[PDB]
Amino acid sequence: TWLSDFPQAWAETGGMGLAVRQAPLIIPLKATSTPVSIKQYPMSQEARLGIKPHIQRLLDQGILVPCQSPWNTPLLPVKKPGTNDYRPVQDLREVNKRVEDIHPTVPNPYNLLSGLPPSHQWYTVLDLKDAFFCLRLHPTSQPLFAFEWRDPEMGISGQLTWTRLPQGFKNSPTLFNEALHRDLADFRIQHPDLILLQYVDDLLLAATSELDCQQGTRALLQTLGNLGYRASAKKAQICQKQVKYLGYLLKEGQRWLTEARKETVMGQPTPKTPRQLREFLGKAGFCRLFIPGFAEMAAPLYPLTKPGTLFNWGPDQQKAYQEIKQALLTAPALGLPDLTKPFELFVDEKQGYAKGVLTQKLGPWRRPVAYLSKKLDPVAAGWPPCLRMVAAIAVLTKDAGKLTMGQPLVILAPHAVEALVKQPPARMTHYQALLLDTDRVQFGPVVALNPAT
Amino acid sequence: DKKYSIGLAIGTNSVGWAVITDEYKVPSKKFKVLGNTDRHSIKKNLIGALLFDSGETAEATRLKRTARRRYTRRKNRICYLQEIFSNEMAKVDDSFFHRLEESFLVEEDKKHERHPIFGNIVDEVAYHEKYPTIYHLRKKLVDSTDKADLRLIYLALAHMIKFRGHFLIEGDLNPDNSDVDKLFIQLVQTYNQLFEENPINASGVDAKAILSARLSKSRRLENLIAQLPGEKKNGLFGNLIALSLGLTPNFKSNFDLAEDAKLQLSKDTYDDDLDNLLAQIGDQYADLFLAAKNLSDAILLSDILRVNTEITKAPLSASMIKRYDEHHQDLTLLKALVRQQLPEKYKEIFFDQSKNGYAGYIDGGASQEEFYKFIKPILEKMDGTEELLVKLNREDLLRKQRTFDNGSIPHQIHLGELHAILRRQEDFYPFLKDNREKIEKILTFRIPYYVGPLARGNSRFAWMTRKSEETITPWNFEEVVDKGASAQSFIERMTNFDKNLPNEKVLPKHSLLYEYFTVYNELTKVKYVTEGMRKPAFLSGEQKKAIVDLLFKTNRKVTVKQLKEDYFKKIECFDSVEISGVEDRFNASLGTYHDLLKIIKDKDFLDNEENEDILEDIVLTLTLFEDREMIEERLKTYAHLFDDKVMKQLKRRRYTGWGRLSRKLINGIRDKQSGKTILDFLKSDGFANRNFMQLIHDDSLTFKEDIQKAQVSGQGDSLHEHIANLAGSPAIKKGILQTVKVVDELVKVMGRHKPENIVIEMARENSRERMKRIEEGIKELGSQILKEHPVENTQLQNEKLYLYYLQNGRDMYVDQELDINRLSDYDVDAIVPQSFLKDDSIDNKVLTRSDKNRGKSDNVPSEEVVKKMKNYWRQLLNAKLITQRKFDNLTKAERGGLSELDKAGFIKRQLVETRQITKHVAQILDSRMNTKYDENDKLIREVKVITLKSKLVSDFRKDFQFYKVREINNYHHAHDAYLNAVVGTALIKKYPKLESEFVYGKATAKYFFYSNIMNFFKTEIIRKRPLIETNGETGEIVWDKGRDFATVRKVLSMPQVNIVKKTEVQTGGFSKESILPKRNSDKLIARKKDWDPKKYGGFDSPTVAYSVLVVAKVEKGKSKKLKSVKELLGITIMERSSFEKNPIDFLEAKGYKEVKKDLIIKLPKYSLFELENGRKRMLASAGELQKGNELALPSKYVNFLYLASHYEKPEDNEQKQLFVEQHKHYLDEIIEQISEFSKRVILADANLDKVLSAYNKHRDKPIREQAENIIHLFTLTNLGAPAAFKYFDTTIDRKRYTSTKEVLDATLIHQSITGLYETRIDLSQL
DNA sequence: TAGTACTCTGCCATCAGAGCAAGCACTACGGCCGATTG
DNA sequence: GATGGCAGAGTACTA
RNA sequence: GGCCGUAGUGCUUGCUCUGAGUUUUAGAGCUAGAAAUAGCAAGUUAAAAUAAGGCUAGUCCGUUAUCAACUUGAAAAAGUGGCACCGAGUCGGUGCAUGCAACCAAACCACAGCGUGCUCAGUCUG
DNA sequence: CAATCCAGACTGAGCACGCTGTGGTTTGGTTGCA
Repeated sequence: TWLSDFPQAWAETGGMGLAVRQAPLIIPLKATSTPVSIKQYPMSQEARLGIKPHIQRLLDQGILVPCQSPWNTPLLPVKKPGTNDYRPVQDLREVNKRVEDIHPTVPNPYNLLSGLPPSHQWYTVLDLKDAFFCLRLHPTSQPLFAFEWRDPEMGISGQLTWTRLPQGFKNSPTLFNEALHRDLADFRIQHPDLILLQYVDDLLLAATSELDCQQGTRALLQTLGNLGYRASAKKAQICQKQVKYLGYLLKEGQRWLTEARKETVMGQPTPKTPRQLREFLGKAGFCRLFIPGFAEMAAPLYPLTKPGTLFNWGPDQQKAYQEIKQALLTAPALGLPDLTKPFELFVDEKQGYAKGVLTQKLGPWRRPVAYLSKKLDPVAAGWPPCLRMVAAIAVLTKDAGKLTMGQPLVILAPHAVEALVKQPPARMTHYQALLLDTDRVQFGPVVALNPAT
Repeated sequence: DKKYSIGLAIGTNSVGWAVITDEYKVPSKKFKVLGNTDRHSIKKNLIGALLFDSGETAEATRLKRTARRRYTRRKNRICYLQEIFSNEMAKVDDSFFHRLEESFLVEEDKKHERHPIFGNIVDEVAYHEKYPTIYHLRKKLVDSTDKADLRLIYLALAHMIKFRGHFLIEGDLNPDNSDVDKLFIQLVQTYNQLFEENPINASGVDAKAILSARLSKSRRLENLIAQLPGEKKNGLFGNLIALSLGLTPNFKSNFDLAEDAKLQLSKDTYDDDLDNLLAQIGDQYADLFLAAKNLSDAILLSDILRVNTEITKAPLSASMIKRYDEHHQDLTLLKALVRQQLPEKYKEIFFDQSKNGYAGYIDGGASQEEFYKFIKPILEKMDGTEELLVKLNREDLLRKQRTFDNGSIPHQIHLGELHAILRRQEDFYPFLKDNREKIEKILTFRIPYYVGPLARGNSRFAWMTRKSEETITPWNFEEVVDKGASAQSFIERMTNFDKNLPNEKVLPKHSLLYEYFTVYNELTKVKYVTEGMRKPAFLSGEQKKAIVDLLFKTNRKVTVKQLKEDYFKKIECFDSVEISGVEDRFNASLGTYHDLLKIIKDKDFLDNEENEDILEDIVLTLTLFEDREMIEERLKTYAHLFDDKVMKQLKRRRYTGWGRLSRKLINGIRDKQSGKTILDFLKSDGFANRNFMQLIHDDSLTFKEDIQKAQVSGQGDSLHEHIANLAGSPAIKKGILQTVKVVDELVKVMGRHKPENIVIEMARENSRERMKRIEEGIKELGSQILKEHPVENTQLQNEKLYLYYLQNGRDMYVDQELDINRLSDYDVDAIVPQSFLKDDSIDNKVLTRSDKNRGKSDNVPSEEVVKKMKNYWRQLLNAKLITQRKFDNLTKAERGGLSELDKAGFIKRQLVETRQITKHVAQILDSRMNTKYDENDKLIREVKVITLKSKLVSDFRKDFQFYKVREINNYHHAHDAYLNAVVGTALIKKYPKLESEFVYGKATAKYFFYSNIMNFFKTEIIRKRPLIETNGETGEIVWDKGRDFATVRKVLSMPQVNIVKKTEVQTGGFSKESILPKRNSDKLIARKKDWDPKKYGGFDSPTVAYSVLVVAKVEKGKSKKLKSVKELLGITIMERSSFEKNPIDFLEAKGYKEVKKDLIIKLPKYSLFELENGRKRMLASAGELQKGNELALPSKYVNFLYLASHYEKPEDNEQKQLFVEQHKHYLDEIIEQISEFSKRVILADANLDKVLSAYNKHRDKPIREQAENIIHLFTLTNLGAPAAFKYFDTTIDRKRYTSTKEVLDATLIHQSITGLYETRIDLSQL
C-alpha cells in the first residue's frame, strides 16, 4: 500500500530521478592541466553485452548524450558481488589525478551505528536507486567525462558524455553526500523525534513507537518525492523490527551479526596457501568486534601471513583456526551504544596481547558494546607486567574513542596501575596526557574481571 | 662479478697475458662469433699471447734521407757549373750539355749523336787515345800553358766539382810541401836558429820513416822524441812536433803563459789561437809555427800523394797517372808470363768473367781483395814474379784509379787543381777569369750542420730562418740565411723543457741567475749556533745578503772556516759559532760570476740590476754557439759595452751545459698575495728560510696553484704520443703499447670490472766493430800480435778468440803468455762471481789459463794478483782494449773488495726490478687504471701494479718442475704470464711489508731474508714448513702445497691458449735496391718513367703491402671470352696509393673486368685462414702462406725433453739421469706425436719421411744426444714461415706453401688483440 | 703434338766511412748526511 | 740473419 | 741507504759530408773463314740515375712510428659481444637467464639513542 | 772515536657497519560500503 500513496518517491513508479533543489555543479580542474585522450581499453564479448542494455536505457533518459570532446576515458564494467548485472563504471583514472581535491565529508561506517540509541526500537531503511545520477552536471564540465561506444545497430558512433554525476569518479561520493544532506536538513528540523541516519544513499529512520515510524516514513517519502530522489521499493524494510543496515542486524536494539556472514567464515576449508589464509583473516577481522580477545586468538596466524615465508600449517596454527571457528558460532549480541549515558571499559593484558570489552549499563546488568583487542607494539612487549597493563590501557582507550564519540568512559582493570601512571618506576609523557584527562577518561574502583569478558 | 688478477709478460716481439682468480685458476667463458659461418659461439680459456714483428728505429730512414739530399745537392752543383758555362758553350758547341744529359740512352732513343763529347767518332777515338783517363786530361790542363778546348775544360772542372773529397781538414793546404825529411830538417834549422842556447840535431835519424809510420800519432811522437837527444816529451820541440803531427799540445809549460794556450792545426780556430799566442809571446816564434804548419801539411799529404811536385802542379793527377802506367806495365808482364810459362789458364784468367782474375776484376764484379786472393797462388807458382808479389803484398798491384781507398783525399787537392786550371785558362776565356771565385765557391761550399735544410715552411726537419725570400745559392748564402738565429734554433729545438714548468725553456747551466738561485737555496737551509742563544736561528735575509756579498762574490769556493772568521768573527762579533746542516765546503758557488769578473773587470756592472738581461744574453750566447764567427757576430751589438780585447776574451771563453729550471719558474712567476718571486723569497722570507721544494709544495702560497695550472694546461697527449716520448728501444715501446691495449681489452672482456692486481715483467733484451776496436787497440799499444797471425772477423766472432785477442795473448791474472793454437783448453772467469749478478758481457768476462789463479771464487780477484797486474791492466785500459768499468771491477781488491753490504745489495737487486722503463710502464698502467680520488683529493689505489724480475719465475719453474722449452711452441709466453701473476699475487699476499719495493706507489739480517724470500712455496727446507701457508696477523691463505701446485700443473697443461699474430700492412722500401741488367722479363721495374726495363735494366722483387681478394672476369684464349675468376692480388708498396685512389681503375688496368667493390677484401700479412681438421695458414704474401697451428705437447714430454737435453747444463742430479733412463721410451711417443701433428696439419710428406728415416737410423745414439736433436725436430711443426733444421748429420730443407688457391674457399678469421673476439667470414660463399 | 700451367729447388739480397748537437739510462770513483755501541 | 721473390728444370692436362 | 760532483760506456733523434758499388751509353777491335768458329789484341776512364715520383715548386718532401672486423662520423674518434658447473687434443657439454577509513607485513628516505672498525690532527711512550 | 745500523697508547673530528624509537612515500592483504 506504500507504493500507491507516494508515486513520486518510489523508483519503480516514479521513473528517473532529478535533484530539483541543487543547482548544476561545475567540476573544477587544476591550473596546470591539459586534456588527455585515452583509447577505450579492450573488453571481453561477455562484458560488452552486460553494459549494452544500460547504454540503451541511459540514452533514453538523457543522461548520456553524444558529444565531441578532447577528453576520453576507457569504459570498464564492474559486476555486482551478486548475479551479473555489470554496473557501468567510467574508470576515470586519468581524470581523478587531474581533477582538484576537496575535503571528504562521507561518514565512516564505525560512527553511524553509534548514533543510533536503544530507545528508538522501530526502524525504516530506505535505499535510493541510481543515487549518483540524481545530481545534474553543468554542460561546461560535461566534455570532461566521455567514452567511445560504437554499435552498428544504434547507428551512432563517437563520444557520449554524462549530463549527471558519473560513477567511478573520485568526488562523486562526496558531492552526493553534501547535496543529499542539505535537502534532508529541512526534514530533520520538522521532526525532532525521528533519528535519520544517512550513508551516501542508504537512509535509516528511527522512531519511538510504531505510529511514530509510520508518520515519519510518510513524511520522508513525501520529502524525497518532491526533491526528486527515487527510493527502490523492491528492497525497502518499512515498519519492521528486524532490519538490515550497514551489514548489521538490528533487533531488540542490538547490533547482531547476520547468519549468512557467519556461514561464509566457517564455510571455507582449512587454508593451504598464504592467499587462502589471507582471505579467511579478513572475514574474521570484520567480526573482530564480536569475538572477545580476537588479537590473541588470531595471533599465531599473523606471522604466516607474510609474503616471504613458508606455509607450514602446524598444530598451533590449527589451534588458532579452531578458536576462531568456534568463537563465531556463539558470537554475542553487541548492544547499540547510548551516547547519553556514560561508558565502561574493561582492560586486560596477558603475554603482550591486550584484550577487553566495552560495556554499558542495562538495568542491573552490563551489556557489551564492542569487544576491543590489540597487539602491543614491540617496545611495550619487553616491558614488565606492571608496565604492560599501562600500555595496554592506552592502546585500548584509543580504540574506544572511535566508538564512544568522545564521551567520558570508565577504565576498569584487575591491577591498580591507574596510580602507577602518576608515579612510574617521550612516550610515557604522551601516555600520561591520554590517561589523566579527566574530561574524557577516568578510573573507577579497582576490580578484576571475568576472563571471558 | 668475481675478483681477478691480470698477469703480463712483455717482450720485444711477444706480449703474453693471463687472467687468474683468487685461487690461481684461469677462467673460461663462451665468446660470440660474428660473420656468416654456421658457428655462433666458441669457448676459450682466458690465457694467451700476442706475437708481432719487432719494431725498428729511424736510423735507416735518416740515412736514406741524407743520401737523397746529398744527391740533390750534387745535381745542383752540376747545374750551377753548366749555368756558368752555358753562354760560351752555346758558341763552342750548342748541344754539348744536351748530349751529356742523354748519355744514359740507347742509340734509337738518343735525339743527338751517340758520341757525348765531340759528336763524331774520329774526334772521340782521338780524345780517348790522347787521354785514356780523366786524370791525364786534368794533369794536361793543369800543366800545359796553351789554349784548351772548352769542352775539355768543363769536363775536368765538372769531374773535380762532382767528386770533391772529405772536409775533415779545415783551413788551407798547400801541396807544394811534399818531402818529409827535408822539411823536418828545415824546421830543425829554424829551431836551432831561434833557440840558439841549446843545439838540436837529428842527423842519422830516419825522420821520414818515423813520421810516415802507420802507427798512432802519439806513438810516432814518442818515437821521434826518443830518437832525438837533448829534449823529451812536453818540451817546446815536443809540443811543436805534436802540433805538427796532429796532437793538441798545451803551450803553457813552454812559456809560463798561465792560460790553456792549446792549438789544433786542423781546426779553423788555429788562426786566432796562434794570433793571440804570438801577440803574447813575441813575433820571433812565427817562423817556428809556420815551419810546424808546413811539416804538418807535408806529413798529411805524403800519405796519399806519393809523388814529387817540382815538375807538376797536379800531384794527385800525377799519382793516378803513375798508378795507370804501373797497371799497364804489370798487366803486360803478367800476360807475357802466363802465355809463356802456363798457357793452360790464360783463357780462364783473362777471358772468364764468372771466375776471378783480370776478366772478373775488370769486366766482372770481383773486387781487388778477391782478385788478389785468386791470383796469389798463380803468381807464387811461377817464375820472375818477385816484383809482382812484392807489389801485391804492398797492395799496389793492378790498381784502378777509382778505388775504395780514395776516401782519404781532401777537397783541398781538387781545389788546388781546379785553381791551377782556371789560372792557366783564364787568359783566353775572359768569363773564366770573371767567374773564378764563384767556381771555387761552388767546389768548396757546404751547408753548415746547424743551418739544416733550406726549406720554406714545408719541412718537419727544418729550422732555418731567412732574412730575405730570394732563392738561396752558395753565392748569397751569407746574405740570405740568418746564421745566428738558425744556430740558436738548431740548439734550442733539442734542449729540454722545464719539468715543473713545461711551457718555458730551461736556463743555461752556467747562467748567473741559476748560480744565484742555487747559492741561495743552499744558504737558506743552514742554521748557526752561538753562545747565549736558546734555539738556533735561520740566518735571515740581511745576514744572507751580507754573506753572499762578502763570501761568494770574493772567493771561488766557500768554506766553513771562512764563513766563521770573515763574517761571524769580523761582523757578527761572535767568537763561538756552531754551524749545522752543511759540510765543510759549500757545493754550489758563483762560478760564472768570477769568470766574468776577471774579464770585464767591472764589479759595479756585475752587481748592477739593469744589466742582468745583458749578462743572461752573454751566457746564453756562449752556451748556444760553438763557432767563433757566430759568437763574434752575436756579440757585435755589445761591442760598445766593452773594448776589443775584452770582446776577444769573451769570444774565446765558451760554456757548455744546460740546466733543469726555467727562468719563468725561477724569477718570473710571483706570489698572488705579496708579488714575490722564488728568488726574492729565498733572499728573504720572514724567518722560516724555506727552500725550493718547500716553497713549491707550500699550500698557503699560490706557487703550487700556479704550477698545477700550467701543468694542466695543454692536457696530457695521447697514449701513442706518451709511448713515443718515452725513452727506450722502439721494440720495447711497441711491446708497451700492445700490452696497454691487451690490458684494456681484457678489462672490457671481464665484465668491465678492473682487476685487483696487475703483474708485469719485461725481458732485459758486431764482428766488424770488434775488428776495428782490436785494430785501434793494437795500434795504440804497439803490439804485433795481429801481424803474427791475422784473424778474420768471422773467426773473431768467437768469444774465446775475442777474449784472447783483447788480452794481447797474455793471461789476465799472471804474467805469462798464452798460445792461440792451444785454445779451447782454458777457462773464462767473470771478474764478479756469477752467483752475485748475471752479466755475460765482455766488460765482465776475463779469459785466463787457470780459473784458480784468482784465488777465492766468491769475491773479487786476490789482492796479490791485483798488485801484480795493476800496471798491465792500466796499460790495457790506456790502449782502449778494456773499459773503465772493467778496470774498476778488476782493481776492486785494492779498494777493499766486495763488502758484505755489496753482496747484500747484489743479491737484493736480483729479485727487485729497478729499471726506469719498467717504472714508466707501471706508472702508465696505474694512471690509466686508477682515476678516482678521495675526500682530500687523494688517489685511491683501486688496482695494484706489481713488477717482478724473471728470476722469480725461472726459479719457480726449476724448483717445482715446470720446465720451459722455447722450441716446442709459443705457449711459453702465456705460461710465463700466468706464472708471473701467480707468483706476484702470492708474494704480495704473504709479505704485505714489501709493497714499497714491488707495488708501484741489519745488513746481515737483510741478506738472508732476501735470499729466502721464495721459501714459503717450498715444503722441506731439515725444516718442515706447514702444508698450508698463512699471511700472519691475518686469516688469509697465500699458498696450499696440497692443491695449488696441482692447479698450476692443470693450467700449464691446457691444450687451448689464444696465440695471435698481429696482422701488419707492410711498409718501407719499394723493392730490392739492386739494379739488375737488361733482360726479357716482366718482373723488372723501370728505374725511370721513360727507361724501358728490357733495354736499361731495373729493380725486381717488389714488397707487397697487402693482398686484395678480387672477384672479376678475365679474357682467356683467342675467343676473348670472359671467365669468372676469384684470386688474390698483391698490391705492392709503390702502387698502394694508386690503388687507394681508384681501386676500380687500378683493377681494370691489370686486366680484370666487372670487379665487385663490395667483394673486394683487403688482406694484410699474417691473415688467418681455417681450412679443415683445424688446419690454419697465415697469409705470407700474395702467393705464399705460413704455418698457423701450435703443437700442445704434454707437460710430461716437455719435462722429459728438458731433463734429457740438460737445458742450461749431487744427489739431485743423480736421480734425474735415472729418471731419464727409466723413461727412455718417451722418445718414440714424442716422435709419434710429431708425426701425427704433421700429418694432420703440416702436410710435408717428404720432409716427414726424411725425419722419420733419420730418427730410425740414429736410434743407437745416447739418450742425451737423441733428445737434444729431437728438440730440433719441432721446427717442422712450428708456427710461422717454414725453416730448415738438422737432425744429427742429416739436414732437412724448407717446405714452402707457394700456393694461395686453397685459402680462397676457407674461413677467414679476424682476431682482436686477444683473440677472444672473432669474425669468421666464409669465403666459399663469395 | 703444342701450349700453357702449376710445383719444387737453389740463389740472393747496396756497403763503408767523418764530424756536430741534444737527450736518457746505467756504471763505477771521490765527498758528504745521524745515532748508538763497543 | 731470415724470409719472400725469381729463374729454371720438371711433370701434367687440354685444344 | 740518501745527497753533491766527476769519469766512462751504451742507446735514441736530427743535421752536414765523403768514398765506393750497380745499371745504360761512349772508348771504331783485327785476321782466316759462306756461316757458325778459331787465333790474337784490348781491359784502368767518363756521362746520367741511385727508391717510381709529388706539389706546396723548396738547393723541399718521399723506407720511422701507427693499422682485427662491424656501426655511426668529412675526419679526429666514439661505440658493438650473458653467467655458473663438470671436464680437456686446440676447446666440448650441461644448467640458469575507481573512491573513503583503520589495522598487519616487506622495502625506502630522514632524525634521535647504544655497541663496534676505518681515515685525519695533537700528545705521550717505545 | 770509529763503524755499522717507524710501533704502541690516549684525546678531538669525519665516517662505516649492527640494534631500538618517531615521522613520512609506495607495494601486498583485509574487509566494509559505494
